[PDB]
Amino acid sequence: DLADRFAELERRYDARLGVYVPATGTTAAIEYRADERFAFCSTFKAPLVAAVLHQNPLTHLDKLITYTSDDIRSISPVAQQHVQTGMTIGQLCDAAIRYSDGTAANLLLADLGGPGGGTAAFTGYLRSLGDTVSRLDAEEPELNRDPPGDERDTTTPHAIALVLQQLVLGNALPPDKRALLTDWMARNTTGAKRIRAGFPADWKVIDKTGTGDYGRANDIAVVWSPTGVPYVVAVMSDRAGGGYDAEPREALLAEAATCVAGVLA
Ligand SMILES: CO/N=C(\C(=O)N[C@@H]1C(=O)N2C(C(=O)O)=C(CSc3nc(=O)c(=O)[nH]n3C)CS[C@H]12)c1csc(N)n1
Repeated sequence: DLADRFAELERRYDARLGVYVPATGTTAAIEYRADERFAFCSTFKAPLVAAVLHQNPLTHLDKLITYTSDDIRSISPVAQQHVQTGMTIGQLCDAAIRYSDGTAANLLLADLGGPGGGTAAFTGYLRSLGDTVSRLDAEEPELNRDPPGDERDTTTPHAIALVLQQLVLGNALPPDKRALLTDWMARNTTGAKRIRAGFPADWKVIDKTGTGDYGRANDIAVVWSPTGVPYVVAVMSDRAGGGYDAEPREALLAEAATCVAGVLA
């Protein structure tokens, strides 16, 4: 009945819903439109932070990066206060994940591929995880403005949920580096009304949101249950048929998260 419930969500919210839950030894593969392309939006900041962690030692997180206020071309709540202080790489990893700081990710792309090779290097790191489907072609602010049907700056629920299963549950990131990535998204202050809102209180949730034009609202997440069985949940949606200013529906992802909680009892 999962398909009949997920299509009702699309009928009631006027949007396209895509979900993917990787199979386990116990659970099966919960998939709805999981192989169609949705915009990354801010969801790419979580594997971009891990890209900085893999390519650099822990001593690199304390490197002072000096940016200007003219480098602030995107919604960047944390980089707005440290215009003259600069910020260490570990602090921009905190901003790009916990607060989805746009300027953080932009200079995070610079530290990875240089002034003009950041998006290609972030895409190459996803290839190193086995993800040959996702692609990042624009930086902030343009990666959230691509027209519907455009393949640029897109991933799939299947692709990004597989990637996060290697980031949080896999052995792509070493223990100590994995511990700070798991701590960063578990401190996130952007996804309270999304996947968290769909799973009960004694279920542990760690997530990274994404929101953009054409009613885009995403939230990639790994959920933990009271017994401890881990699950990766990827809820991506958009409301293309409403214009660039179509309002995203945060209750949509919560409802989809309630449905995947009902099959994970
Ligand atoms: C050019 O960039 N345009 C953006 C944009 O910066 N997108 C990013 C993205 O995915 N972001 C996220 C997030 O973490 O998910 C969000 C959504 S989370 C959120 N935080 C708050 O503090 C709050 O009061 N309300 N909400 C909803 C902010 S924008 C950034 C945008 C956002 S909505 C829209 N029409 N455009």
